Amino acid sequence: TAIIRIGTRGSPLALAQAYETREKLKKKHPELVEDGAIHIEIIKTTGDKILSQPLADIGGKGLFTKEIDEALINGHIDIAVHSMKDVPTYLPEKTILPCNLPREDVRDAFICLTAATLAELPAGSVVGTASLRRKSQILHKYPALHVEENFRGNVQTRLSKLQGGKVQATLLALAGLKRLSMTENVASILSLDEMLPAVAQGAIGIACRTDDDKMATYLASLNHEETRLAISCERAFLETLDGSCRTPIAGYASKDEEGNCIFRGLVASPDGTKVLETSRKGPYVYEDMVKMGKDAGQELLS
Ligand SMILES: *Cc1[nH]c(/C=C2\NC(=O)C(CCC(=O)O)=C2CC(=O)O)c(CCC(=O)O)c1CC(=O)O
Repeated sequence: TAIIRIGTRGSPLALAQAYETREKLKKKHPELVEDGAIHIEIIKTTGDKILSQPLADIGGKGLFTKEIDEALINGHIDIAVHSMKDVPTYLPEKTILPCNLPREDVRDAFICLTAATLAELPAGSVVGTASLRRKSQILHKYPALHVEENFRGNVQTRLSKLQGGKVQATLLALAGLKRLSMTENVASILSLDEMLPAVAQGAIGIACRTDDDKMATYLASLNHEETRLAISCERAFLETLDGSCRTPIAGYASKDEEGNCIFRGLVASPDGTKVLETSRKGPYVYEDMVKMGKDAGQELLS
């Protein structure tokens, strides 16, 4: 019998995230060091199945989370580890998400065998990405490139497609390559001025049941409030815009050297021809940050 059953997707990256969580828990609570104390429960989700078409062409909520949320709500697992960018803006009834691990680098990596940067790609070169956020920002700056949207799969599947010449280049979160120790695949890193990240990129979230005080106490030892606050700001922005992984929206909150919250958000047309950016600054305090993301979102709306 385990003290903690951790639910996760079964890709190498999702297991990397679950093992980071295990390592951090063991350091604060040494009873979890024993093999037996922690059980990792690999759960298949619908997003693991529907891989043959672009993400913006797949309906429904919670493609990468629903089966894990159901395992948590019903007591099959005790905590659930997610990539925060894949968590719906509405949390499942009966669960809370009180913990984010320290955020990784939020920037996108450019992955290419022949060119160092987007600008070095020949006209007509094909960039694979199923993200409208990434497609819109690429085509805004590089209208002569072609984006292949039917570009899907786990990190290593996308790297395999690139090696097999299915596209000329792709983009991946630098966070995931770091967590997989596969950063030698990076050709260059895109700056925040070239590519604003998906809401909550680089953050791992951990959920538990609302009524589970034991788990909430373990998670309180892992939570990094500076990260959780930034993600709550970006998610307020996303929620206002009714955004998801299928919408061309980006947003990034962080704490500056004076201790304020600096937020930058954008919405773009999928063809890249129009982009609206907003930026806000304010205290690094939950209610102010959530209101800031909401206000920013309302101003991208009106
Ligand atoms: C929010 C968002 N999510 C995706 C795609 C994925 N989410 C995942 O959990 C995974 C699996 C990663 C793994 O190795 O475990 C994927 C990849 C998949 O095709 O299923 C995306 C699209 C990213 C893209 O195609 O560039 C987004 C949108 C975004 O803007 O990040």
